[PDB]
Amino acid sequence: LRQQLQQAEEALVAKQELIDKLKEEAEQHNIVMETVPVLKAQADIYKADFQAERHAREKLVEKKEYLQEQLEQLQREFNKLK
Amino acid sequence: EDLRQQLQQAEEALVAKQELIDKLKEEAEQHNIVMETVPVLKAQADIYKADFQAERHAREKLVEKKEYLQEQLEQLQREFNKL
Repeated sequence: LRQQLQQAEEALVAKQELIDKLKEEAEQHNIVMETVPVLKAQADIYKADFQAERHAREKLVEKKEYLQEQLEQLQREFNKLK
Repeated sequence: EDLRQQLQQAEEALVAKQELIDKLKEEAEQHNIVMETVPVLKAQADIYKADFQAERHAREKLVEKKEYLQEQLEQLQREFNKL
């Protein structure tokens, strides 16, 4: 009897099946990975804009502190006449 | 005699089969490592978009204060211009 070699064959079919599962998953991995370029692009521009927004807003704060002391100074220059 | 000797060809396959399995099981591990790049980028896209909107909205609010402050800087100076 060669029930030894129906072992060499049982495992062998088991391995080929793993290979086929593995490949299916490598395929799925490959599709989902095509999505990365778009995600990378989206993340990049949205980070550049966020930084430009916050930049231009920082610059508003400084231009508004300035205008608060243009009023402050004009009210005190004005009040001394009245 | 040879009716048994066909594992000597089966094991020459049982082996070249972990050849693929490993060049795969280890490819799969770099497949999942680089796959981590996606929830993060996804997170950054829509979180940085949210932050951009919030910053845009605060920019908005500041432009209002900025212009409601020059509407006061004008009409007060028009009265100071009566000298």
